[PDB]
Amino acid sequence: MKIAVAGSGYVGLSLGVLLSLQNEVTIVDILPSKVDKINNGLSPIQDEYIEYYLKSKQLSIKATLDSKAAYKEAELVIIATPTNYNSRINYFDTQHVETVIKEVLSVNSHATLIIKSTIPIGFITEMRQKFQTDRIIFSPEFLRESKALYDNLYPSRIIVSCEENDSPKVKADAEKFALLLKSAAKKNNVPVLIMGASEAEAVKLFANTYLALRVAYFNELDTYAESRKLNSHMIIQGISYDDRIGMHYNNPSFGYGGYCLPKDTKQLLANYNNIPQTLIEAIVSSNNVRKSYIAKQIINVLKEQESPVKVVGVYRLIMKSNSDNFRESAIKDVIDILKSKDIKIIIYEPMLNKLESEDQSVLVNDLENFKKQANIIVTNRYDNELQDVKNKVYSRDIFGRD
Amino acid sequence: MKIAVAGSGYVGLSLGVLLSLQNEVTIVDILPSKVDKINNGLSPIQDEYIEYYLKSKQLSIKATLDSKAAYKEAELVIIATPTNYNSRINYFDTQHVETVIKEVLSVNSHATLIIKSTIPIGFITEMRQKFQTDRIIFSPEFLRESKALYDNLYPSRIIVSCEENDSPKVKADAEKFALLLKSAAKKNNVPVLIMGASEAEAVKLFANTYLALRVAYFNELDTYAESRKLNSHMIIQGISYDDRIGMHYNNPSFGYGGYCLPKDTKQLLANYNNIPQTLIEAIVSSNNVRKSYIAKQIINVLKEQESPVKVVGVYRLIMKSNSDNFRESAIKDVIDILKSKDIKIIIYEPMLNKLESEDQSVLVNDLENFKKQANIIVTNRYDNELQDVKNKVYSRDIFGRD
Ligand SMILES: NC(=O)c1ccc[n+]([C@@H]2O[C@H](COP(=O)([O-])OP(=O)(O)OC[C@H]3O[C@@H](n4cnc5c(N)ncnc54)[C@H](O)[C@@H]3O)[C@@H](O)[C@H]2O)c1
Ligand SMILES: NC(=O)c1ccc[n+]([C@@H]2O[C@H](COP(=O)([O-])OP(=O)(O)OC[C@H]3O[C@@H](n4cnc5c(N)ncnc54)[C@H](O)[C@@H]3O)[C@@H](O)[C@H]2O)c1
Ligand SMILES: O=c1ccn([C@@H]2O[C@H](COP(=O)(O)OP(=O)(O)O[C@H]3OC[C@@H](O)[C@H](O)[C@H]3O)[C@@H](O)[C@H]2O)c(=O)[nH]1
Ligand SMILES: O=c1ccn([C@@H]2O[C@H](COP(=O)(O)OP(=O)(O)O[C@H]3OC[C@@H](O)[C@H](O)[C@H]3O)[C@@H](O)[C@H]2O)c(=O)[nH]1
Repeated sequence: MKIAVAGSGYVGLSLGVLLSLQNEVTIVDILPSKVDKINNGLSPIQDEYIEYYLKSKQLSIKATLDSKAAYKEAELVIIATPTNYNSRINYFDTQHVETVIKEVLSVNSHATLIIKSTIPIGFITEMRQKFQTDRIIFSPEFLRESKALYDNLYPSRIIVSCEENDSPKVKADAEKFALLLKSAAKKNNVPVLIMGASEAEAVKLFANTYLALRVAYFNELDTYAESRKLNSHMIIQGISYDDRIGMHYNNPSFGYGGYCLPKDTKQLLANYNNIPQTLIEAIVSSNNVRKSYIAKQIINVLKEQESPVKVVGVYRLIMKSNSDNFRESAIKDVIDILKSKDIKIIIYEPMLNKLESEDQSVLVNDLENFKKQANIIVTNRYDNELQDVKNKVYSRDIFGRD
Repeated sequence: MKIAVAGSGYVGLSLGVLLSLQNEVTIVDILPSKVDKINNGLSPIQDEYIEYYLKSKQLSIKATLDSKAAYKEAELVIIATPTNYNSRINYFDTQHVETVIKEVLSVNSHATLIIKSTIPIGFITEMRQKFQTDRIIFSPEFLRESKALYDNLYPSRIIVSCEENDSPKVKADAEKFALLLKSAAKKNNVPVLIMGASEAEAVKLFANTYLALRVAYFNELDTYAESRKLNSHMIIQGISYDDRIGMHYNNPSFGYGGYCLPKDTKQLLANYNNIPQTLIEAIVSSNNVRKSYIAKQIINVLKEQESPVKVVGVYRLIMKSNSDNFRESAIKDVIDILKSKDIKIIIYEPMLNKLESEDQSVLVNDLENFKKQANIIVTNRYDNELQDVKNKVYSRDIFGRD
């Protein structure tokens, strides 16, 4: 089968590689660097499995910037373009998904379009009315960055939407896509669910919102533990032995970050409009409150120091353990608040070459100097190469992961 | 060992039975009915395992109302009296725990006192200053009603507190109590944690608050599903296949009820005073909001009916599946709101003999008549004996449990 994938990020790339083993895949992007990298066997993102597959597997995969040439030839088109949350409109800016749908629909009259990009609840229905077709369905993605292909090889579950009154081709394609994902998985018993679009859209948003809920809770517990001078590890460990709570995804941080959790929680809150609820909105504010609290604790550790200048050394900007980006990294909001004061900020981030031209922070990638200059070292996740300056490191990290 | 247990409820009784297998237990209560029942081998509460143990196990257990005679002779005293949340003071009314501590301390100068009752964070420390002793420790209870002894035979974990500067007798007794609970368990690898009192107090409150959090979330998801006319089962099932969320404890209801979740969430919120947070308070308001929403949906189903009188038949008042009490039962708050209108309320509750003398609801325990008179049947958990009036039954129950 010839499949076109719109988007070369974590989602677009892992799906494209995943499906190129027994399908004829063409990935499309609007960045030449990414196309050239793919066509040469290189991943434009750090991913152990994607990297290994591009290099050692036999894949029928090619990249291009010629959208139309790719979409016209396709039997299925998977859209995995960006869907950022836009603060002005109070909603996801869906222009990058809409733009591809229009393009695909203008040069392809048979292909079903499968959206992998996280969208608002009610977007498929809305796109079907706007474009007057039923050839658009949603199949939520549950992958974690740094485990993008891994999570498609060993997925928790597979969900593809289609409506009761959809055409036989679209019902068949929805089923077919679901089974292409199932048979491509190396895991054996992957549950497959076919449900209505809005239901599938909701699943994605509610799943990520629950994960955000979890981090926020353990972060408010941690806020409480630090304020009452209690042993946070002892408390989290004690509540987590209840198998209904679990010992996973429960490591305190400066807040939930990354590309998805931040925006999806906001989207779900907007999709609620005026439906009754208090938790959904609290899940979003909790993150802000946790960030402010962290900044303030840092401010107090600082002022209690006798030094002509107060320097805060920020160790890493990565959004989670092992990450390769800083999207919505919680330490960035903390940094911002700190800047609202008179604190010199130095940042040690190997993965970064230069800070924005106007950034007041100073990038110091010589680790030795970094430690030398920092009065206090602030980091979201602790690292062993900080043992020699251990007593001036502030972090809420307990378990060394996530 | 001679152990005295203050309190004959779910907690006091299951611990007392649990420990009477190899210890000389004496349970104390201020209700003759409960003492007479225990001394004759009967459980004053529905509990399969407690019932079976009283009747078929060899137990060294006796009950009494003579507190002093029991506390003076004891080597350890376990306090499991009530700790209700008091709306006026905005806090747990700890008078029933305090009263036993004082009693025990006045006739016993060697016994360590172990509190199993859920208490405020900082209560042990507070009780130690008030009574000028260190002979008071906390060991949180994690049992579920209807599985009270079961949960002590197969506990998720065991936690007993003691402080670094406690006397050797109290450190030894804390350890000893922990091991009495471990060896009494039929489960093999039960994790044991010894931590500071405040840490242990927090574990209990944070654990129950998380469970309340979970129910509230799935209830707000359900509120959203009913309002947007979506398949709630399809959505919950889709998010629950993520092993990090899980397929457990996720069944929609009219709200979280029972004796513990309602009061513990309020207690934790009070223990936060002004420490920063938004989730903790939202977890409590969410329940109220969910209740109001449910009542309103019922009100709309009602008004859309042509009948001179509008009768709402409430099927059961039990607080959860298989429960034998109605403590903080969510359907009761729903009933209240309904009464705020002009709706005749009839209630079918076999376990109930008479409603309060002033209750405007009418108790109809003939199930046939109940169905005959009810315009709509409202129930927290559906039951098969309602199939013949299925189309007039309103419930958000999906999985038939919890
Ligand atoms: N990243 C995750 O962890 C994750 C997981 C599940 C779902 N999702 C969702 O999938 C979507 C994409 O996320 P991502 O992390 O892969 O993003 P990404 O930023 O890594 O990739 C987006 C890519 O789309 C390309 N692009 C933008 N417009 C295009 C267009 N009009 N035509 C073709 N290519 C275009 C960009 O060049 C970029 O390479 C988002 O909705 C995200 O919420 C993300
Ligand atoms: N019920 C649960 O699911 C559960 C689980 C874990 C912890 N807890 C906590 O344990 C405590 C007790 O809960 P419960 O459900 O067993 O309550 P319960 O109401 O079933 O039992 C309380 C008993 O204490 C007796 N009593 C009151 N004052 C007394 C006194 N001064 N001296 C002796 N006896 C007295 C009452 O007669 C009653 O029989 C509460 O703090 C509760 O929050 C309850
Ligand atoms: O215990 C934890 C877990 C997570 N977090 C934070 O929460 C944020 C998200 O962490 P995740 O590991 O979920 O990382 P990702 O954002 O890559 O994945 C997430 O979004 C995409 C979804 O498809 C994934 O299912 C979801 O896990 C990170 O900033 C992480 O540091 C904590 O602070 N503590
Ligand atoms: O999925 C669920 C689970 C629970 N609930 C509700 O939440 C309330 C609590 O349910 P539980 O099964 O936890 O019952 P219990 O109150 O007996 O146990 C709870 O309190 C005492 C603690 O020690 C236990 O660990 C805790 O589970 C009930 O009203 C129940 O109906 C739901 O509505 N949906």
